[PDB]
Amino acid sequence: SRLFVKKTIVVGNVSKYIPPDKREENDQSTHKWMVYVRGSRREPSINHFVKKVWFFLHPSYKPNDLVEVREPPFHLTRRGWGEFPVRVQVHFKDSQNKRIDIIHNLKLDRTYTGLQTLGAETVVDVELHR
Amino acid sequence: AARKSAPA
Repeated sequence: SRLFVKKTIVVGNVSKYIPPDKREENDQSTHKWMVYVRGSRREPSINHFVKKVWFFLHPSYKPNDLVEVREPPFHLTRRGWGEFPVRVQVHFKDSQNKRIDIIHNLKLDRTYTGLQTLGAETVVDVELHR
Repeated sequence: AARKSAPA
């Protein structure tokens, strides 16, 4: 039989506004954001099957536009000014499962209170060999 | 092209 299991992979982000009072000089960043990659609360945690996650950022982040998180939590925290598609590449411990690309549209806070707010979530099902 | 834009 060709047996598989579906697992949920959530790519989301949060962010908070950074008032001008708390920005350093010549820092064009208005926000601090965090992109996260995780499973659902109602199925097993994703360290069991994910080996690493690559983040591919906008070229404005060069030469640090390519970030590798090899161990949980699969999070990326950055200051910034703009929204853009974050490309997430999830590699699996069992190399039988081929790596998958997820595109996440970064959403930045517009309440501008300086508190952290939930931005967006991109949810996909992945198939793992069983 | 790689595009990026400020919400405000």
